[PDB]
Amino acid sequence: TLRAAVFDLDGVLALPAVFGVLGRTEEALALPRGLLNDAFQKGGPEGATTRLMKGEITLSQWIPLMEENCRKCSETAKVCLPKNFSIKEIFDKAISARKINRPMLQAALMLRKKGFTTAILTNTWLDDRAERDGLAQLMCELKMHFDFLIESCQVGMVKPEPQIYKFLLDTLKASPSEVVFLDDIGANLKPARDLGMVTILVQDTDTALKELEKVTGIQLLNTPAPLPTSCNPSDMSHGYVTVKPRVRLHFVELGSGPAVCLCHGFPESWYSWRYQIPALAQAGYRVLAMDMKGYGESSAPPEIEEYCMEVLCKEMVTFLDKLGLSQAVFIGHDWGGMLVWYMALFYPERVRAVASLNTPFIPANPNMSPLESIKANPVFDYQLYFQEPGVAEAELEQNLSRTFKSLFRASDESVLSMHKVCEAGGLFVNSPEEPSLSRMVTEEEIQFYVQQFKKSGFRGPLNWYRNMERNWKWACKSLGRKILIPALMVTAEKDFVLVPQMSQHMEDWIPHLKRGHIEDCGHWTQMDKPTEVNQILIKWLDSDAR
Amino acid sequence: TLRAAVFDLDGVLALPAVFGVLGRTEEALALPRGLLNDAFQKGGPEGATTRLMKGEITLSQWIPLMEENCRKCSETAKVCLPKNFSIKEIFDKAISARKINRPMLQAALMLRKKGFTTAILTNTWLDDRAERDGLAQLMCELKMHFDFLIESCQVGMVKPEPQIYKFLLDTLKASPSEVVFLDDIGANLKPARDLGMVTILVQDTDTALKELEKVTGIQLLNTPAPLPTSCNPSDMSHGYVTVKPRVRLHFVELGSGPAVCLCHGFPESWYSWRYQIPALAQAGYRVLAMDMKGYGESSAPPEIEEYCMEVLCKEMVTFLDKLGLSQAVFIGHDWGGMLVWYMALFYPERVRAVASLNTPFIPANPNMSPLESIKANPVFDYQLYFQEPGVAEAELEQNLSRTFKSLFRASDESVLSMHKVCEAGGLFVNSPEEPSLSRMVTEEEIQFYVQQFKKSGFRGPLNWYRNMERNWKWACKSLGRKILIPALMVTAEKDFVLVPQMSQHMEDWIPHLKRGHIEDCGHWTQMDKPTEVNQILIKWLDSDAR
Ligand SMILES: CCCCc1nc2[nH]nc(N)c2c2c1CSC(C)(C)C2
Ligand SMILES: CCCCc1nc2[nH]nc(N)c2c2c1CSC(C)(C)C2
Repeated sequence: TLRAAVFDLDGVLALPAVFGVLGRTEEALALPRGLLNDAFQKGGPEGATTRLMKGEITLSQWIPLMEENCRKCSETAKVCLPKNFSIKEIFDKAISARKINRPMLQAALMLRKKGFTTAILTNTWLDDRAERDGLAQLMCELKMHFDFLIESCQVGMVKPEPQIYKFLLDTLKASPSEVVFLDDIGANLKPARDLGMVTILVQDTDTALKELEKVTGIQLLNTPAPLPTSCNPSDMSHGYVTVKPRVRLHFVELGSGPAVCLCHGFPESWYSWRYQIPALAQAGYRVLAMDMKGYGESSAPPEIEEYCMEVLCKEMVTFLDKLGLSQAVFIGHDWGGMLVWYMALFYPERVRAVASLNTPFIPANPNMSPLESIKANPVFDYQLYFQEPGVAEAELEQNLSRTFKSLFRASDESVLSMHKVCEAGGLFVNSPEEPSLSRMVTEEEIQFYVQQFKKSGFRGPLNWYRNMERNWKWACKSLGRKILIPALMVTAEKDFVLVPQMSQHMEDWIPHLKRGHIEDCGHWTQMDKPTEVNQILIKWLDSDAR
Repeated sequence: TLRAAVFDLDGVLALPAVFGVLGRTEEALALPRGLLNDAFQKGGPEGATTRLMKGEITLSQWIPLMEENCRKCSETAKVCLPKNFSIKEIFDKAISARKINRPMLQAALMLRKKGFTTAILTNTWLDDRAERDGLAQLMCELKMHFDFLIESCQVGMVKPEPQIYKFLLDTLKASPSEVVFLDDIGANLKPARDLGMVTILVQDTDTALKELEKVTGIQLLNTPAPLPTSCNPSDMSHGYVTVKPRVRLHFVELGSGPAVCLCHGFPESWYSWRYQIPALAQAGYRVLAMDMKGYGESSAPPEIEEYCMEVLCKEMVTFLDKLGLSQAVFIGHDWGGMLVWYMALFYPERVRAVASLNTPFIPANPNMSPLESIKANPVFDYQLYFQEPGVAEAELEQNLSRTFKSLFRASDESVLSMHKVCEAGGLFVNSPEEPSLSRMVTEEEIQFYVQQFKKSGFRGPLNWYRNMERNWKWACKSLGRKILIPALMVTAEKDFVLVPQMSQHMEDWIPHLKRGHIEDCGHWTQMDKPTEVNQILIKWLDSDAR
């Protein structure tokens, strides 16, 4: 009974295989067959290539010894190498052309999901080329999905020597019979066979995957589209910045490139962005996923005025100052989406680009009390229930598990009756005591919000809705302005409070505005449609954020 | 008696003044005098420029209303504007040409050092230009040095209206008589005068500074060269990453751009890099100043083998993995410098560039026990005193204040007799009980190391010297390799253990090696010669790190 799957890198998890480049090079240059491919394996175990694969030497030291072996090989064949034949150029292009074999990674992912221990075992080199970063990036993207990465150059052993196989088994803490082993090279596959490991010769991925599901009994081919990579909180870099004597802001940080600040809504977490964080970092961005003031590991002062937009925006500017960031692209959802529009209106020099999910930009009406405006919309009745301090806190803090289970549900799992809320006496009055688990979330993810909300509760989060007058007065100062920085508005078809039609007049104030629209998406956008959220944001970030 | 100094931005802290660009534009285009300069002040308090300065409108909304005012002004003068006259182009270039007036900032710095409250009061706009980042960067660099930044567009008030002056005084919490006020515009200076504030009309900086020192009684002109900006720990972004179940690594993070990982030596802190952190971030780098394993807020496991180079390097790779960083330039000093060379030898794909202060790269001798090699050098005797667990801990942990005061001193403040150390019975045996304060450090900075070392002590730090055999064996595997990635070796003339001549054969293993040499510099390089350390590193980073 199998419990481990092992994959080769070249020709297995990564395609096209770098090896197959000496063959294509011979064919393109009209050189004798296997001329380059054997100058490559010149001297077998004592040759330049074996020393490279054991980590005796680096790739840069290796380039000229391979060139030498290419000279000698041409001599014997009686042929001549071009004019500006370059081993370095051949290898740079081949390493650069090699991409992840996505269906192979998906199968490894699925096996690890179904309890398997997964590992990459590869014959590789110590890359010191000026362009080594491209490969380093690929190895970082691949490795995160596996329990182990065994590189020949780092262990001083090499396939097909049998000690690397015994090394592999020892690191797996398993007998050869509990192990599937995939390799595109028959000779490297043989010692694993000889030990009794289940082996697959990988030519085409499809056939290799049919063999893999046959042997594991796990469906890997024709599988439904998987969810994007999520975040495990204990594996993240956690950041803390004091913005004022009593306020510290917590954030999760991943990737390099332009700073992208993620601003969650009510009553959320940095964790509401779990499906966006690895995707945005992978797309070449430095992700800063905030725990907004009043939430998680961020400070939660009791005062109502501490949560008015003016102070929240000012603390976000200090946050950038303290981090030494002249700018960040601000991406908000719900209350975060509202903050994000104000950051663009009051601090455009600090915002590279602005994006909102569900929350539209609507200028304040100077001829109407914000309380009158909230009363004019029946779906906004919950906002009035939130006004009186302690009331919503008592209902929301009574059973945290029930709270998040009742809130965090897709548009087809409706448990709430957002109508006549203060009259009904609360949000969960017609709601079950033990709500079923939504398909959007696991029980584990619910317990994370439960644990996060145990520190400060709902007072600070609810205080975000308790500054309607202060926010209105402050917003009225921006009524002559327009948003002329790059901006994205993403609507969710099934958000029944922040309806897509609420965003219809936005180009009157944001003429260069770009849009996104998600169908069959409720209020909890990020976890409802993670795949399309990422697709819309990455595409917008690459076109308008730089 | 003065206690506050207030500075205008344009023409005072920043030069050349943006205003003086309409004048230069008229002169270059042979247009009638003050034609542009008055199209600029068209409508006075009710005009387009006043609305811009109050934050009623943004700079992008303003561009076309100024162009209009330029049309009307030409009409009356009977002249014609060029062909492709551009207000946007004129302003982009002028904002971009404007740099910090360094002597003015130095005087503000000195005044704040001598107990003054400093502030910037400026008539500015809400910048939403595609190129707004350049100015945002300048404002971030300037503002950090002041107690307050009062921007007209953010307060809705404007100079010369007297409410901004009363606003300024209220924010300062001081009477007009305790305030110096510098402005290049006589009309903006007048209401401050009228209130009884001490005022300076700033034409040339030199005359303005002579007036400023006359009025404050503080020397600001012909002052010795100041030290670089340091770090206040409570104002930094603090980062935490779990690299393995029991090891978490702490780091300080500042700036944006390519990742630069700073690796301190023995017995130091992330804080040993205090003078480099703001400078490197200012030079366009994302600084990650580590608390190395066994130090400060990082985990300090008791085990000796937890501090061998192999594991320390492996944890640094995991650190990059968890942060989503494919690479970082690694800059080390002392033990950090040693780690930095090994990261380059074992993980060149993860190191953008490698730099060491004082610590040379010397290949391991396979024909000699590392203990025999340490014995061959009399100055390395302290390393043998460090071998026996508990001994050096007892002496180093007895009085922390005495420890750091005795260690952290320049080459001309010698208190230690590094000779026959285990024979003498310790490091501080001939050292005073109450050492004088070195000129390199303040008492406050000493108390920071004292507080940091109270958590874990010297066991983990000393364990770095207790893996000589393990490190040697591991290093012997890299003997066939060469360092072919960009590298910098910085020698300190007066380091009497890590002598400059120890680095003499480095090009045999690092052929493309670049060098730096600091004269009159002891072992504590970063705090001994901060100005030249920064100059050497920035220049090397810009030429070789990208
Ligand atoms: C039918 C269930 C829809 C859920 C839903 N939609 C929304 N859209 N915009 C909103 N602020 C909002 C909210 C909820 C849940 S109650 C609360 C979290 C307070 C806000
Ligand atoms: C004369 C005082 C010189 C100070 C000095 N120089 C050095 N150079 N290289 C070194 N590891 C080192 C050390 C010291 C102080 S003792 C200790 C911190 C253990 C190491």
